[PDB]
Amino acid sequence: TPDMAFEAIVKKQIVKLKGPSLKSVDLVIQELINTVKKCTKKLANFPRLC
Amino acid sequence: LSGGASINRIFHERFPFEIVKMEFNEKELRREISYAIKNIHGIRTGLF
Repeated sequence: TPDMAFEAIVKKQIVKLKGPSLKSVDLVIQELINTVKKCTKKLANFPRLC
Repeated sequence: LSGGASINRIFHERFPFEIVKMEFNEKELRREISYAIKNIHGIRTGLF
């Protein structure tokens, strides 16, 4: 049985993890940018600084 | 003994025997094979 056929199919499946993985980074970026905006409401009294 | 009858002996008695005579030296042949399977694989792994 083709050793390389196994590898061929797997490599297809592994590549499919790029989507949900990049998405994850974005979901983190979202929570991070939300948090810096949450914190900086305590500095709102200074418009140019915030 | 005639020529043509001898030819039959060449074809069906000599030729087979000449073939049988070339020794495999299998122990050294088996080594060749084992080396061969490791080399096709090599940098890849295992099954199948």
